[PDB]
Amino acid sequence: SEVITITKRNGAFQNSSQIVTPGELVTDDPIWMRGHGTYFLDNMTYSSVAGTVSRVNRLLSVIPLKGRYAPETGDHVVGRIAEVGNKRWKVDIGGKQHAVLMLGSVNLPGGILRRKSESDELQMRSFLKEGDLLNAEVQSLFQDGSASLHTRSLKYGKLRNGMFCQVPSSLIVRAKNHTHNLPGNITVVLGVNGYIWLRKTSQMDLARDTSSWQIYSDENDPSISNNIRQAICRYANVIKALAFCEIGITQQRIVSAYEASMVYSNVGELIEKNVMESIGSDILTAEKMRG
Amino acid sequence: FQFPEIAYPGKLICPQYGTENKDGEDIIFNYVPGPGTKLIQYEHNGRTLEAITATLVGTVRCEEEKRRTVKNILVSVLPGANNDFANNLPKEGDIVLTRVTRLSLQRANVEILAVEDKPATFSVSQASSDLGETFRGIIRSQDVRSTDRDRVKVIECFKPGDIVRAQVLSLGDGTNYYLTTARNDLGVVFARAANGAGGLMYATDWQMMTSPVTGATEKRKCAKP
Amino acid sequence: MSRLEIYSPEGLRLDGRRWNELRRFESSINTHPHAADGSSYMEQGNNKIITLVKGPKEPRLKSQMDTSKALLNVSVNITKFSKFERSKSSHKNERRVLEIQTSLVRMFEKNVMLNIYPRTVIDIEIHVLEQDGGIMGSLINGITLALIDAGISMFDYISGISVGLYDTTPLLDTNSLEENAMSTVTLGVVGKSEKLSLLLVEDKIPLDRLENVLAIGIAGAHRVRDLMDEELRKHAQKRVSNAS
Amino acid sequence: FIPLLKEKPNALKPLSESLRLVDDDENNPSHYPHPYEYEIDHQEYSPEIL
Amino acid sequence: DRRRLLGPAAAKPMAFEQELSLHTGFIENCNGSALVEARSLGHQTSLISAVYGPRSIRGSFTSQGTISIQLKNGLLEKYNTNELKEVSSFLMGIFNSVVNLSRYPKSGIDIFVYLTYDKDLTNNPSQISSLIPHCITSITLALADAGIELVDMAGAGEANGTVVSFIKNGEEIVGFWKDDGDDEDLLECLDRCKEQYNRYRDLMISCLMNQET
Amino acid sequence: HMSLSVAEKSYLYDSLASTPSIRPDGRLPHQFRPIEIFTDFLPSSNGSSRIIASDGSECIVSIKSKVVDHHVENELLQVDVDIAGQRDDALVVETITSLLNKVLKSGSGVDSSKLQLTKKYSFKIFVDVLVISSHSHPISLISFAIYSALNSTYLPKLISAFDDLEVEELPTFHDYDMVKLDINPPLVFILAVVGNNMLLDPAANESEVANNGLIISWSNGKITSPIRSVALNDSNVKSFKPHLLKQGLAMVEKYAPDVVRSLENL
Repeated sequence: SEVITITKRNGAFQNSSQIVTPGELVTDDPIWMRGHGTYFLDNMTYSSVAGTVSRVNRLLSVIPLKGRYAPETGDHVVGRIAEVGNKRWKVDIGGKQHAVLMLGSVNLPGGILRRKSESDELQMRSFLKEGDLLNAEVQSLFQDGSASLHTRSLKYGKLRNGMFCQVPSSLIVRAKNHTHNLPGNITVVLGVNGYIWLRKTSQMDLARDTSSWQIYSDENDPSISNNIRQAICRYANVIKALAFCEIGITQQRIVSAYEASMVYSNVGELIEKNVMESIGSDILTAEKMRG
Repeated sequence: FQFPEIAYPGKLICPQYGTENKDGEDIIFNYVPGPGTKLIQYEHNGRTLEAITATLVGTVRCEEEKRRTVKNILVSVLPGANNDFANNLPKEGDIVLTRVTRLSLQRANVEILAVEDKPATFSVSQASSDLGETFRGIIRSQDVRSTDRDRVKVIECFKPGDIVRAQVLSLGDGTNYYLTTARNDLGVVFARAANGAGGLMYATDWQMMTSPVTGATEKRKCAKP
Repeated sequence: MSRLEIYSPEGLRLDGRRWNELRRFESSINTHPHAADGSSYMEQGNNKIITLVKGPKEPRLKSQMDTSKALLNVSVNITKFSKFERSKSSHKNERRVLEIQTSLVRMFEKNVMLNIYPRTVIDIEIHVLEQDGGIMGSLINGITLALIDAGISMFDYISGISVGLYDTTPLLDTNSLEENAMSTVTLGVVGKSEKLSLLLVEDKIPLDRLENVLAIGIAGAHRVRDLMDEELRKHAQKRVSNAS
Repeated sequence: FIPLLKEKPNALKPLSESLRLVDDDENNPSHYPHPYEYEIDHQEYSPEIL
Repeated sequence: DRRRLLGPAAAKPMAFEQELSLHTGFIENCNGSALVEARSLGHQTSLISAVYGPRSIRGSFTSQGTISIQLKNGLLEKYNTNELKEVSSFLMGIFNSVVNLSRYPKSGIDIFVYLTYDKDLTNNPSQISSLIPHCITSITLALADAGIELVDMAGAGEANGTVVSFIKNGEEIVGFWKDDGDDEDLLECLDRCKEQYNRYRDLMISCLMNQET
Repeated sequence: HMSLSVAEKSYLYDSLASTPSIRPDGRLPHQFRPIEIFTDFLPSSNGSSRIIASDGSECIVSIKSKVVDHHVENELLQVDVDIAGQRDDALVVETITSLLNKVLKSGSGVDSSKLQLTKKYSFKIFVDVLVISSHSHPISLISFAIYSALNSTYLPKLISAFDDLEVEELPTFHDYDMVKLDINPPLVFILAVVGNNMLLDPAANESEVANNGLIISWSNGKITSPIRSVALNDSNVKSFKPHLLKQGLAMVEKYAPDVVRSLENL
């Protein structure tokens, strides 16, 4: 395994509270209000998916074991523009449909000083261009469930000075804040949709713990040290490691894993399976004896 | 004289900056890229270097355009019948000859054929009209004429097949350019009776087009010679 | 050169099975997480099928977009090495295959409301790695499993089965030899019901036989449906144990 | 805004516990907490409407 | 076949000093064209390159140009369609470095190379590798004739089945094609093809000067 | 394949184009990503393999045999490449198909003697490739799978005499008994050129910002043809110094046996 680690296997294509089954009946009480994951016929309520039965008040629903991430109103998400059309962008978030943006839902350079122009709707590509990453908040929701985004804040906007990585959205939950400062002078942006942005800590992040013309520039910080770059790589690998073990990603978990991973000299050692599994396992056991 | 008169694509012409000694003072010549030239980077012996390099096979022409003096020289390459003219592209303020493709109620979309040059001469954009590769443009109902901008009957202004000389206010989106025929020298130039079925018609009044052959008169938006 | 029969007086078939035995069934969920939203690997006998469900997601062309329902697409890739004798040509454009794809679509259009994912597309990619009779029934089971793994809402299971007929009595779950020997009936069964989503008869079948043959298939499909529930629930128990 | 509520019939949480002051979040400014928030989230609907 | 006339389907087919000639701008159907004819020994190659562009793509958001190259069999049906696609992929890997793509945003340049003929003589008691430097020569001429901006003149050479394309006066490499032949010919092929490059380069530059004049 | 913003790509280039090159992951310029390989799962075929990458890239190879007259059948080993949800015709498919067939020619990188049955008949080997998923140039991925498959292939054993010129016996094979296909499958390595650095096993994001790339074959403990330079992307393709080409060949020449050693385990 000096150059490549090749795991082999022969003769096989691959290797290796009430129970719920399809055609199963959950209840026969007609008083219940049937929610998602269910369907009914008179008194009988059946399950439409494979998951666990959920009872909140009078609302019976079945929570699926798997599925697409769902946008709730007020979520902090990170998305990459998919398309530019008309007076809006459609930004990939990672859901069933592309995110929706309205030219009136973004903030122009120079701001309040700036005067309204009818040329903005024809020059949207100078602000958001296909492929660009950005912070955004789910402002509203459409009838089908699609999300309308907005970046009307200094906290939100185009992303730079870092690298992108993604984990299953189930491993990232809602919180008071999703932007966090970590040791090594780097900052993480944990989108609820599972899209994660790791960048060099800016002044904005520092201020929170305590230029309006260049908020859409593709240019990065001309002075980014190798120590920050090698920190980003390490934070990236440990996040992927937490994701590999189905471990919920939290700011505490990330920093804990980052310092625990210091055992391994080379950062590239964190990509191996046994290393990832142990790092995640060490975090769970650490929370065991600390809790 | 220092730089070759004619340069093939890939031939070095002149470095980034230049200077000379005259009248007991240093005159700074600032070399800037132009049509046919491209500023690129070349490194020799581990040394980085930027110099103006021609990208088209042509004779080379320079022209000045704007205590201690100050200067600016424009370096370009001109080829030297068939004409290609790619550098030419519809930009805000330019005049463009278009042809009406379809008529709607609130607007009128066309396609760009040729673009007027600067001091008449024109630059013909060669494209297939039976594909859709030709640049498309849209003339708004408010951009038809300065007189009564609110209510304008588009049927009595343009017509499918009629040639319209207009000026592009803005690029718009990838689909439609913005076209205005508000001024006097803009409007329907060449047109025929009955969507092209009849004879040729000429422009008399600004809002009236007549045909001195069959005596037919159709309402158009005409320009001024 | 050889010769063979169908059903011996000893009640034994060419492969050794009796008249009413299902082949070995193995089922597998979440096999390709990084390639699809839902995935299933089916092993029904020597049959080996990879099923990928990609969606619901944005259509690649706005021209093909429905604002009332999701677009459901199914592409079956029967590989050139699925049989013993490698096929020289591709089977993709084959009229027999287009009918199969069309048939499967018609079946599940009535089984998923497909009214809750408007302006989206559900793409179902299938790869048949190995074939040995009853490939249509196995295709049905693979899609049903993969769709459920993707968390895509549907009204019920759709189980597929293969029927073999000799003389008076049909043989459950036919292989290629039996399929070659005798006419077969492919049945699409919805849930635990008696309602058929798919009824497929391509060869000659006495009219007396069908009522009884259908009865055997429905009973067998119920067993198959029960196994599938066990297969996923068992996996969940196993996965939970692994987590613990 | 200070709720004008002085009694709380059909309560699952004390009016006491309901009237309280919470320190502002750096992310979000502090606000008085609706007094029946808990009741709305955890009280059971009559069988009949359903 | 309901598209063309293939004739009877029950029938069967038949069963049995470097010199250059350059000409450009002889086709009025496209924006740029080129003719390349080379004769060495008993082996000769004549191919035609046609360039169409740059033409605007509707709805395209690409900040640079897009090159597409396709080789065709003009007369003799020899080279496999699979192999033609491979060379095409190789050729595009070359001119994407040569062509100044930043000049043509939201646009695309289509390049058609017709291999009308190649003549091969073999004595009796790879193959397409020898044509590659001629395809590069043709395209570079057709692009320069069309008006497409090229960062440098692209040229190549073939030595013992080892093709390597050069720019910036042989100082760097824009393409490398090695098939079969013999090992340890790394240094030799790089020197032999560099001579072929410089030779093909000067004739290419002179060609434009001649026709352009 | 992967879509990245202008900012992300530049950062990646800075990370990788640095003199002490750093992978975004943290790998070294010669370290491969972990892969999983399954073999002998298709009983219907003579040989089979399945390779899974770390990014979910998956490839399945099948090996089937057929008795042919080697006097009329020139090519004794045919490689076929496919991708579900992908048209067969596509430029990438045919190029890889053409490339792979050259890598595994009868008299180039394969001992075709082991396929010979009699004076007149030999075994034609059909190598069918199925790429389920891939996020970069799958040429090296397919190569590893073909290798694994060809090293676990079992062909029927001949019974009749091996002289069709005189006695001319019809080719008959003994039942049950089979002989393992002893052969030396070549490997195909792909490299990325970012500035003056060369990377083994380029990731998706790495390939997007690369200036160029190399496809280098490997057989019998030495570099062999086909050797092809390749544009991993089409927006950042630049010419490269000859020393880089010689560096790449040297890099493969020293790290390949390590790969083969980890791959040669039965």
